[PDB]
This record gives sequence, structure tokens and C-alpha cells, in this order.
Amino acid sequence: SEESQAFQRQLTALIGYDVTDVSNVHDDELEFTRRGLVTPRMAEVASRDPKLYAMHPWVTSKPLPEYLWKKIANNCIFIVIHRSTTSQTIKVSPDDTPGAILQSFFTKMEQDFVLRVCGRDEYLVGETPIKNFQWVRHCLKNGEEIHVVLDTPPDPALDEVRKEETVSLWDCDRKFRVKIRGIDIPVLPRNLTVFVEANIQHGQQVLCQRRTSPKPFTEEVLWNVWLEFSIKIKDLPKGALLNLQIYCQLLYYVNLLLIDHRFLLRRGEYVLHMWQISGFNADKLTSATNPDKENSMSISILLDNYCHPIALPKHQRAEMPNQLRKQLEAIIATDPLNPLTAEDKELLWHFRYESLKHPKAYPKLFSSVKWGQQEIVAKTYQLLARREVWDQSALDVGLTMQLLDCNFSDENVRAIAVQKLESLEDDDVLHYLLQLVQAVKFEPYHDSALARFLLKRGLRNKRIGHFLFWFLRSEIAQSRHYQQRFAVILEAYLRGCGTAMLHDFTQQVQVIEMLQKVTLDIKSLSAEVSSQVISQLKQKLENLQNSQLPESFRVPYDPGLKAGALAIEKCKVMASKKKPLWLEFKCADPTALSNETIGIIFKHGDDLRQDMLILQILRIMESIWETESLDLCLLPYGCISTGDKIGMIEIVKDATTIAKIQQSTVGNTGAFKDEVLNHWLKEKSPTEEKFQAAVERFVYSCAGYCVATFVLGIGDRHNDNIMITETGNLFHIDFGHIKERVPFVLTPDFLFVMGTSGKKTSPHFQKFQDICVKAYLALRHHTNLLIILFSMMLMTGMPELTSKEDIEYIRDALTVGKNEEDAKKYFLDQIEVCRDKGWTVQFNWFLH
Ligand SMILES: COc1ccc(-c2cccc(S(=O)(=O)N3CCN(c4nccnc4-c4ccc(OC)cc4)CC3)c2)cc1
Repeated sequence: SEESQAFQRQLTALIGYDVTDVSNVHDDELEFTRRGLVTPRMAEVASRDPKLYAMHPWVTSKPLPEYLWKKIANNCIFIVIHRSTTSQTIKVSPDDTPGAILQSFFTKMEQDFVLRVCGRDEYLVGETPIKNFQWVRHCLKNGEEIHVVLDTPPDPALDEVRKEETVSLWDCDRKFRVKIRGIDIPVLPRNLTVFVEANIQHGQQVLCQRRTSPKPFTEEVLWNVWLEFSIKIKDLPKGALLNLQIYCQLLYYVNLLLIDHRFLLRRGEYVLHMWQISGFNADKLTSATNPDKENSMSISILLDNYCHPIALPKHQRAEMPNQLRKQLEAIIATDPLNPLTAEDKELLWHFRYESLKHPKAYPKLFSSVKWGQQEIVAKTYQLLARREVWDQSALDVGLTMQLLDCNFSDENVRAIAVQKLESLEDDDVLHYLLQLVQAVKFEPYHDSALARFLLKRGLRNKRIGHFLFWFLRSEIAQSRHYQQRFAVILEAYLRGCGTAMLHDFTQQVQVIEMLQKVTLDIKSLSAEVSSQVISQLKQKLENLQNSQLPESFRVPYDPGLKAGALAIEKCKVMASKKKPLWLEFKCADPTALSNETIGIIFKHGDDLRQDMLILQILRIMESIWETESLDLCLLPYGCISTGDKIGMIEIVKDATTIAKIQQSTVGNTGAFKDEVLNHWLKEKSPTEEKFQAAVERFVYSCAGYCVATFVLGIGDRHNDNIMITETGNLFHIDFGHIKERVPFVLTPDFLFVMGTSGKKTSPHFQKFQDICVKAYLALRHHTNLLIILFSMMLMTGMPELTSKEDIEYIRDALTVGKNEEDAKKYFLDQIEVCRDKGWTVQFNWFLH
């Protein structure tokens, strides 16, 4: 039809990639995944409650934090309910249902009304106590009033979805072989000899290696040689990768899955365009080929074809000594970055039913399996069929994440990690979502349980689905390595989210494309900002607003908010290397009880996915702290990669950098004075109440950021990259932008404000040291979780292209090993290194 061809053409523009494109493909896998995902998508669309889908309430089952409780004086919460123009402040209990709060409204003077948060497409509905709604919790934390507009449900017809579209391998004792025909590149000019190393890999584990003779590095090098491996064909596991690498030293690589998605041994002829190494990475593991056929290195190979095909079948007492049990338990209580030795692995494997009794043992036990041995692998599966302990176990997200990393390539190992994730409520899925999307890079096949968990969760909740879109779209628009997989996963989502989200995504995508042009132009007018730039900006925004540009769009980093018209007078270009656009918008919603403006920074030039990852991890730290009743007042500002080297960032209101506070100079030229931050703080606070409230928030936020940045290894920052709000909330910005050194930014200007300038102690600095220690020890209760996120982040987001060594930073900084008091002391040390010390690093940067 056309019809369907129009839709597909719609889809393509949203995704920013053509899933029907069959040009950079050498098999069926992608098309096969497209059709495979029809079922899971249709089962979730059909099974969806349409009423709750449309109103997407955002709730949690977590207790309301202690902190939080102390903001509810007499078991009471006030809710102001608007209707045209009148508004009454009902009195409510924290366990009252929105059902109960509507009866308590009509009786306190046609059932079809919901409470809608004023100024936002956010609903307080369903069978949840009002205190357990995240908006309600947001309000309680920030000391704001809870304003709701009594109105009519959203019509679920707007979310309507358009009706849609052998010889056994274990009988083969032959050793496996690949013919290397040759390599061909259109131009050399690196400025030698070369060989091809051929690896049989299973999830980063090298099973097997054969290599070619060196030959001179011409534009074309023929070999043309059989490389016979030590490994039999019957022992090739599912997920086995043929990895082909070109040396002198590593210059190019490419991969070919040896067992395909239909369980068939790969046969025949391939010409494969390779990826280049650029002067330890999820990129190294991709099954995708370079689409750039004009410029890339190519390798030509032949797989030992047999006119008969080869599948891959689908698998159908005693007691431990006391001291070996203790040997084992010591292994199991060791952290994720701790190397297993050959001995440890053998102990793990020999005593593998004992090991199964401990869910924490599983990464290390599955890391002790010989995946290059058909019979051992078979015994691993017999083991995983015996899973009562794993299934009864309390979800541990840290443990589960670990089974979904680069070390686990077996479908069946990974499927029990996803099994566990099913029990996460939507609030927790949102916390981990970007890390779960990224973990899709460690999957061998396009269609995986993980991909289907993400799809399912995205289709079941519009807030999840919103972030799944942008997170997937971000990767598609800058990862050639994975854009084909992620595009197929994104199209799948897109075919089940409903007509209204499709409409919304289009406008957002449209707004974003318009603003890209508008900032490309301004970057190039402005050399390394003049009248005739804020001429041509205010000009271009006008000639768009006003054009062309949508009447409203949803804010991608905060989908409950809708932006309307530009505030053209408030829009500047920031005085910065990359000329970011500071934009401000009118809020589309009339029921918005303020006049405040929606601020959005748009920047070309930098890859914003690193920031995303760090910001997401800090939010995890806050939920970790929340479990121990600590609020460190972070501001993990919104920030979304929207396409290639572009994206938007939340303007935090009433906020300046610390540099600007100092640069009302001060006599440059140079450095720096201790009061000023405090005077600015007094200058911005009216009452002595608010001032001291501000000094307090400062003590918490400073502590949060000192801990959070130290653990992540990104605390040695210059103060043009540290901001503070008028109410005292300190925050770091711009994690892109990742001797003498410093573990964090605690400069004399922060110390004054705490009242310990020049150099002694004070009540506030005493609180600071105490809060830092509690915070630090709380994160350490979750050492494993943090070690896995950090190591995943580096591998999926941090070029570099990183080395077991960069990853080990965090265990050092988390002082793995140590006890509560040696760790308390370590961090109290770090607080002292900053004090010594003072302004040198800030001054030093001046030095240029
Ligand atoms: C207003 O609240 C903010 C929220 C987030 C951010 C932000 C977060 C991450 C990155 C960016 S950026 O790349 O657009 N940024 C880079 C650093 N940057 C500066 N560099 C040197 C000196 N000053 C700045 C700067 C100026 C103003 C400012 O906000 C008022 C923030 C930083 C400005 C623009 C900005 C800035 C302000």
C-alpha cells in the first residue's frame, strides 16, 4: 500500500536512519529482527491499560524519605484545586488516594475528572497514595505548593495504533578454518609490513587465534591462505565472533558472527569493510560493517562451504571441605574488578552447585565456564535449569548489570539477568534506562531479551518511551557502529507508542532540526560576541518563530513541560569557544501558575552522551543516598543528545558560575578572593532566614558534589564550570570536558561561607565533613553497583577506548578493601589536600 510506505517514510525521518536500507548488510539479521519484534510489540500494545497509558502517572513504591516526612507537620498535605478561576486548598492525608481526594472535593462543597498538575501534562491518578506520586515528592522537597487543575481525562483514542504490516554442528569434528584472500584499501597514506590476526572470540574472551605471514603494506595484499584454528566446529559456541584485525600497530578491525540468528554455521564468501583505529570498547565488538565503501579498508575471506548446511541444536550428593568452602566464599566476596586466577576459576567450576547457592557468585562462576567446549557449555545450561535460588533472590541491580556487560555473551546467562529486571517498577527503570540501552552494545544478536525488555517497558509507559526514543535516537545519529540495531529497535517502539506520541516526536524532531541550522550559521559568523551576531540570531529566531517553527513542542529533557513561543529578547549566544545558544521559551500551558520562562541551551560541537552518562550516574547516587535518608542536593540538570554533536541542556534558574561571581574583579589577572561568594550569597538573600537557609543548602550540595566527583574521578575542575543558585545550591556543569592536582573543588571561597577561613574549624565546616563521610560511606555500601556502572560507562561512552586501569580508578577511590574508619579517614585526608593548597589550581589555570 502507500499507506505504510508513507508511514515508513514518516518513521525514517523520526529515526534519522532507513531501516529498509539493505545496502550495508550481508545477511538477513536486521530484517529478521524487524519481523521478530512484531509479536512482543503487539502483545504489549494489546495488553496495555489505555486509561493509565494516556495519563502515565509517575509513582514509586519506595517509602517517603525521612526528610520529606519532616515537611508534613500534622499528618497533613495541602492541595490547591483549580477550576476556571476559583481554587480551594483541600486538606489531605499522605495516604489518601486521588480517588479519595476527589470525593473529599465534591463532598466538601459526574465522576469523570482527574487532577492535572498545573502547567504540566502530568496526572495524579490511580490507586496510589498521594505521597507516593513523584510530583508530590518533588513539591515536598522544594517547599512548593501542590497545584492541580480539575479536568477531563485525555481521550485514549489519541494513542491509537495503526494495524501493521541439516547436519548437526555437534557431529563436526573438523577443526574450523577461514581463508584470508586479501585486503584492499583505495589509498594508504598513513605516512611497512602487515598481517591479519584472526581471533575466535566469545564475549571478549579469545578462544582461539591464528595469524598470517607478514607481507609488504601495499594498497592491495593477497595471501591467500587457510588459517586452521585449534578449535573444532562442534565446540564453536553461539555468539562466537570471527574477529579480523589488521596489524602494523592495531589499525583496522571487523567482526563476523560465526553462528547466525538461525543457528546456522556461517558459510562462503565475504568482503568486509573494516573500522579504523583512531589516535577496550563496545565499538570493537560490533557485527556491523563500515558503510563508507569508498574510503575504508576491506578484507576478503572464504568460509569453508559445504553444500549441506550446519545448525547448532537447541539444548534439550557430595560435600565440600571447610577450608575450600572458605576459599570459595572469599572469591565470591571479592569485587567485580578483582581478577580470577586459573585456580579460582577451577574451584568455582568444580564446586559449581555450591557456587549456585550464592547469587553474588554468578558473574564469577559464569566467568569460569570454558565456552570453547561444547560439553562444558552443555553442563552450564544443565546448571542454569536448576535455578531456585536465583529466582527466589531479591533483585540486586548491581549484580544483574554485571551479567549484561562485555564479559557475558551467552544468551542464557544474559536472559536470567533480564528475567530479574522484569520486577523493576517504572521509577527504577527510568533510573537505569540509559545504562540498559547502552548494554545493548554488548549483545551479539540484534534481537535479544534485553532489547525486548526495553521495547516492552517503553511501550507500557509513555515517560519511559519518551526517553527510550531520545536515548536510541542519540546513538543512531552518532554511532555508525550500532545505528542499524538501534534503528530497528527504535522503529519497533515507534510502531506501538500511538498516534499522539508520534505527533509529538515529529514536532520535537522538527524544532530540533530548525535550531541546528540557526546555530551552525552563528558559530561561523563569530570568530574566536558582536552586535551583528545577536542581530543575525534575533533575526533568524524571528524569521523562524513565525515561519515554519511549531506553535508548541514537548521539552525532550522534561516531557511534562511544553515550550511555546520564543522569548526573542531573552535569547543570547553564550561567550564560549563553541558559541552555545541560550534560548528562552513561553510556556504553552495557560494553567501555568507562574510567568517563568523555559530555558534551553542548544550546543553544536561536543558529543553530549558523556554528560548524559555522568548525569545519570549522579541521579543513581541520589537514589542511593535516598535509601540511607540523605539529601545531598545535587542538580543533575537535564541534558539530551538530540542528534549528531547537538543537544539541549536545562537552564537552571537564578544560577551563575563561580567564575562570574569572582570576576566582578578583583584586579584580574590573576586570581582570587575568599569572601565574595558569601557576599553574593548575602546580596541575593533578603531575610537572614533565607540567607542561612542558603548557607545550609550550600553545605549539602558542596558535599554531594565533592563526593560524587571524587568517586567518578572528575572533581579537579576550573570554577568557570561550577555554578551556584541564588538559594545556595552548588553544581558542577559540563562533563564533556573528561600535577598539581586536587581531588575536588573545595576552595577558600567555599570554606568562607562555612566560616573556617582562614584555616581552623567551624560548626558549618564541621557539618560538611560529617555529611561528606556519611555520603561517602553510603556509596560504598553499593560499591559493586557503582563499579559496574562506571566501567560500563567508560566502555560504551568514553573514548578514549579505555584500559583495565582507567576502570580500576573507581575501586581505588571507593577504597575497596578498607573498613568504615580507614575510609572515613581517607576521605578526611582528601578534604585536607584541598585546604592546603587553596587557590593554586584555579590560579594555575590562569597561568594559561
Ligand atoms: C543556567 O543554568 C545552566 C545549566 C546548565 C549549563 C550548562 C551545562 C553543561 C554545559 C553547558 S555549555 O557547553 O553550553 N557551557 C559550557 C561552559 N560555559 C562557560 N565557559 C566558560 C565560562 N563561562 C561559561 C558559562 C557562562 C554562563 C553560564 O550560565 C549562566 C554557564 C557557563 C558556557 C556554556 C552549560 C549552564 C547553565
